[PDB]
Amino acid sequence: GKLHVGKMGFVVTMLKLIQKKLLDKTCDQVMEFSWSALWNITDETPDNCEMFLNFNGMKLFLDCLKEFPEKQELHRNMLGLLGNVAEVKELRPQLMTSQFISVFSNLLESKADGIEVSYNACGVLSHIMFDGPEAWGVCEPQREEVEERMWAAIQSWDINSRRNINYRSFEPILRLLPQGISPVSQHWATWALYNLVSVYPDKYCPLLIKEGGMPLLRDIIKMATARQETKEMARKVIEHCSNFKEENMDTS
Amino acid sequence: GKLHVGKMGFVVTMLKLIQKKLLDKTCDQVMEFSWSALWNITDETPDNCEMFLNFNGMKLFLDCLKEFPEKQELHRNMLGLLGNVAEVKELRPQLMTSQFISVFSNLLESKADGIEVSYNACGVLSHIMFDGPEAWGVCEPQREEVEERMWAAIQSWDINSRRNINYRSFEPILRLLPQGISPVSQHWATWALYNLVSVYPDKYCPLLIKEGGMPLLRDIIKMATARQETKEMARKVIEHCSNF
Repeated sequence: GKLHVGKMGFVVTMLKLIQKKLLDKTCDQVMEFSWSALWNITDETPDNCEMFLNFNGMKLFLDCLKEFPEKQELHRNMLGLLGNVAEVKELRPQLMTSQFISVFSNLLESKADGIEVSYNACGVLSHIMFDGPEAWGVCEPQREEVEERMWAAIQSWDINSRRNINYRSFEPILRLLPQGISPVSQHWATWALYNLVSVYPDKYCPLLIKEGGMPLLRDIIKMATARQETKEMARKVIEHCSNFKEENMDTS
Repeated sequence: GKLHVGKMGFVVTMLKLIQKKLLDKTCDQVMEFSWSALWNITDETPDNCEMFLNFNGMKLFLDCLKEFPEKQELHRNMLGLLGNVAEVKELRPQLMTSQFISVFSNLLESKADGIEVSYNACGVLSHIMFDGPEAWGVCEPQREEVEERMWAAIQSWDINSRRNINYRSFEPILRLLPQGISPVSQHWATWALYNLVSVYPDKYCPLLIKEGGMPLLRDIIKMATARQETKEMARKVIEHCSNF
């Protein structure tokens, strides 16, 4: 038995809690916790991304962003959630509106939670840019303007930054490496790998190696469309992982 | 990507919210909604029932009961959740302690939310009684004393009570009909069906008919261990149904 008809779903339940805290104009631990739960259960889980978008999660995100402009952990959690949505190629058309693109581009300059909001926003836009110039449609602002802002953001992040993010797999990022359609997307992805193997080598060097990252990084150095700063980062990641493989190998 | 390494589950995330509200000493809309969510997602989902028990659900239940003695909707939601746990035979041993049995038995006299708390407690005990007397172990109160309070609670409910509960299927209640181990469990189940077809026939008459309840109620009319008032109610259920 239960109180009412129907079966409640995890995503929609968290969104109902969000709705209530927004009405109360209170971004407390319940608010931030619910968005973190959404971020967590959309990790590698496209069906939960659909449920978020289909129960009007985008309006809840925009309204929360407007009402709580200085709640830094909230912004991180929301943009991490949207990073998971943006990984799903068939859901990206719903992100291609002037309203949404303008917000993601603005957040590239955010200083909230260190670099996490600018990074997560830059990831959302990296998957979008991956789709190519003709995917922009009638979106404003100019694709070039957003692309220039993405470069600026990435180069501004301390490569040794401590992080509030976890990856179980690098495959969504690795898919951004073997292409010349969007070098800025390739650059964000290489930076993301370089930061994580630099600061957390024991956590992420094995992941990157196991998932085939080494030949993908070598292919970056070979392609004529990759920028020199990207090639240089790629060489450093390769160097770090090869040392790590030697240091961690059981040669007995 | 995500903040932490682990994977968050629905049941455990609701219990975390409940634990925070207990610390805050606040039983507000979110506290009650979280328990309603648990009640909802444990409906015929024994995996979610086990997850509730494995992550300290029974302690959080007791803590909430003691901290918020007049929150009637909270008590209803908590006991409905426990009613779903009690439907899972493998899990019922965890409810067989003097601490829990005494709570369920005391709650038979609760007047919280009309009859819902007393009804949900009686349902918990009905599935427990169904397992028979050797499953009681040596818990106190005595099995027979709890039985008498169950009979008295069912008798005290108005048959035309409007209800704050919903059933998608009657199968766990129907399983209490064809047995002689616990006539009081059979009596609770028949009352449950009688109230619902009396008050909400358009919803529950077709459900009861579809799931084969009519032969089961005819079986009760002719069953040697069924008490006389159980057979009477069964006849009336068949009446409301064959008229529908």
